[PDB]
Amino acid sequence: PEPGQTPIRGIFKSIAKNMDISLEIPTATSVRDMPARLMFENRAMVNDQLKRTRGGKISFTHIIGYAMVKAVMAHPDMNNSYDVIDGKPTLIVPEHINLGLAIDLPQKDGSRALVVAAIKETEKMNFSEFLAAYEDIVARSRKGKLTMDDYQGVTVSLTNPGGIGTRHSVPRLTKGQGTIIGVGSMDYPAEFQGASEDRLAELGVGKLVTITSTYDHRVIQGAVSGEFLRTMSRLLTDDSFWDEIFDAM
Amino acid sequence: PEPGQTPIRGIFKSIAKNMDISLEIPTATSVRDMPARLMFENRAMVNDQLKRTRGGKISFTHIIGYAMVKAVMAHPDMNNSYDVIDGKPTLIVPEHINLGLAIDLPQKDGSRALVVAAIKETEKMNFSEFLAAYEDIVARSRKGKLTMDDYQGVTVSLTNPGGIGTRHSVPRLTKGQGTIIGVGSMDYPAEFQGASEDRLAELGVGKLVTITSTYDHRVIQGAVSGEFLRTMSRLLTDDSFWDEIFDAMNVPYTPMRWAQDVPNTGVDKNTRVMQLIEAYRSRGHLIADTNPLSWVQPGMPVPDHRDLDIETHNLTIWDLDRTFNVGGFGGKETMTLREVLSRLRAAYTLKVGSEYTHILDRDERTWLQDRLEAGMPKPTQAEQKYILQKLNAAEAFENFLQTKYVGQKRFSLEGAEALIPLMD
Ligand SMILES: CC(C)(COP(=O)(O)OP(=O)(O)OC[C@H]1O[C@@H](n2cnc3c(N)ncnc32)[C@H](O)[C@@H]1OP(=O)(O)O)[C@@H](O)C(=O)NCCC(=O)NCCSC(=O)CCC(=O)O
Ligand SMILES: CC(C)(COP(=O)(O)OP(=O)(O)OC[C@H]1O[C@@H](n2cnc3c(N)ncnc32)[C@H](O)[C@@H]1OP(=O)(O)O)[C@@H](O)C(=O)NCCC(=O)NCCSC(=O)CCC(=O)O
Repeated sequence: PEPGQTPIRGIFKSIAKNMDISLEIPTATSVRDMPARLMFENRAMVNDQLKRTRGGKISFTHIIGYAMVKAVMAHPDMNNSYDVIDGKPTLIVPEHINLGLAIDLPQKDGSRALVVAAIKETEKMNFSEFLAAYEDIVARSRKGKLTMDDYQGVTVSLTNPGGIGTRHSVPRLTKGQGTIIGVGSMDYPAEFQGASEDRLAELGVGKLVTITSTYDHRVIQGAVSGEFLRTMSRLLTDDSFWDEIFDAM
Repeated sequence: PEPGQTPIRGIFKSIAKNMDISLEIPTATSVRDMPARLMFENRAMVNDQLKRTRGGKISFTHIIGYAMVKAVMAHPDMNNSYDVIDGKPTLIVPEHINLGLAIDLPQKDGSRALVVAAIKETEKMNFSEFLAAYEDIVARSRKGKLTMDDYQGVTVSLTNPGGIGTRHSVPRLTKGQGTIIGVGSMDYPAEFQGASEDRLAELGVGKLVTITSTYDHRVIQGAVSGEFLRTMSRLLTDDSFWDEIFDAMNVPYTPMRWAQDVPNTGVDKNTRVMQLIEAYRSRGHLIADTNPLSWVQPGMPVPDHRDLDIETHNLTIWDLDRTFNVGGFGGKETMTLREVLSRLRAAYTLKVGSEYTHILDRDERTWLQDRLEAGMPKPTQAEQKYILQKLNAAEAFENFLQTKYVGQKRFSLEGAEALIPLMD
């Protein structure tokens, strides 16, 4: 690359500014690893049904995203944020659960940028509605028909560095939000990446997913964040949770 | 310890100040666990070559350090830093990749301090150059002859808390840098630390290393950091990466190849092992270190010697520690594949290459086989000195004629002086 000093401008300047503002948020992180076997099996069944129907195709982020929404409803404290109004610390309780998706956008110029588009009012959706709303945001982001309203009102964020193969991450929390959830790689642990399928199948080793919760510690306690991740882990292996998805699809 | 309040001064004061400055950097961390089996195997081979050469000894930090440099070249964004020039946010793109090593220095006073010494211009080095530059910095740091220039110009840092046994860490990023890479413990997971080697070998559990990337989020995106770690993971198990290192360190054997364990189905592995033994006894000479020159004649057809690779016999690295019946090979009924390979290589691929399996008489073949596999007996010092005298006489005679009769044909033996001790 060509050395030298180039001023930061455009979307990148706004990103840099927001990261500087985020320094004023005291954050803590909870990390939990969850079995992913049942997620692999049941997603395959759903995709098989969609194939015969000639519909679409769900991803792991759809399932985890929906499970996350359910877990926030079970633990509403995770949706709260902090602010200083009139010079007093205030606990903001949002009216809806607006799920922010971290969407990586490799631009045609060459550089890549990350944006957080909101899926609004997720607390009043089923899986079918959630999937439609999810795909709408993603579809528009690629073609680049996102309005300013799409970027506003985010109450909780979801990021998926696990696609690249990152085991887990400790992301930054943006101002005006309570927590951000990171989804790690859904793969065998590194110590099993050389083992044969026969030996793994014999022993009964399953794939895992690591989920992180980075939250504002001024308004969210560590126990609440822990219980939130526990709920998510339970949902992903719950009969009722998967029955709901199967009925919807 | 003695209670009280003591002002911080010296190097410790500068460290404390720098850590306070680092609070203004919004950092995020990516964590990735990588298989370390191939790193253990191939490092052993390199160190074995250095032992015979009587050279040095490479470490895991050398390999990971070099792989990290390669990964930064593949992802240059990781080398960029942030600064405010004239009151405007600026993206600084450095001209070189200066790798900072976190060196722990237990001082003679009693206290220990950490310093970050720079290896400069790593983007224009091979492994040999990198290793030399690495060792130079480390050597000088211990004796304490580091100049001020060594501490300046760091663009990216590498820290290794894994030596102590820390699984992974979330370190702090210093101002003027884009990212810092942390290397965790290269060991079995805690859940396997009580398991027997037999059960681990049977299942095919490998050691892992956890690498972290802590980066300035203002200039480096999470996707870039993720892809950086992915590249590092690929390099550490890449054939090309290890071929480059082997060539630099002059290792004659083919590196062990990353491959999945194979089931003991069809042809038994005991069969395969004894086929490997016959392969080496028959064709081991094809890869023997018999040529004094590193020379291959262009236009001479290179024979195929795939029969000497364990892959050809449907064996893998995961079979190395498994025991097989070798039917009296090496005067033992049972042996590990590792030991079988060691004995075969020692007998057939070192300085003596033998062709005897073509001999039809079994007593002849056995006589030769027993002596070749027993190996050369260690000569006495008197015998060694006698060999030197003969070598000296051979060379000195040739050199004397060259001096006294420069323009006279003699057909010198120079380059083949070992003929004289051979005939003797
Ligand atoms: C909009 C989304 C979220 C949509 O993604 P989706 O998962 O729905 O689809 P996709 O990525 O196209 O999926 C492609 C394939 O990857 C698989 N896949 C997806 N997530 C996975 C995971 N965690 N583990 C394993 N496999 C995964 C899918 O099943 C699919 O497999 P099949 O082909 O079999 O279907 C996309 O843009 C995305 O993935 N963005 C990544 C977010 C990102 O870049 N974040 C920056 C990190 S910022 C951060 O965390 C800071 C800290 C740090 O990490 O450093
Ligand atoms: C200059 C270096 C880096 C050179 O180290 P090298 O690895 O080249 O050699 P060495 O340490 O002498 O190696 C001794 C033995 O340990 C092994 N070894 C080295 N690193 C290893 C690892 N990650 N896992 C397992 N084994 C390891 C070597 O193979 C070798 O085994 P053999 O004998 O079989 O060859 C040295 O000073 C060092 O190791 N420093 C430690 C770095 C440090 O203190 N960082 C501060 C953490 S600050 C930080 O991270 C903040 C966050 C936090 O951790 O809390």
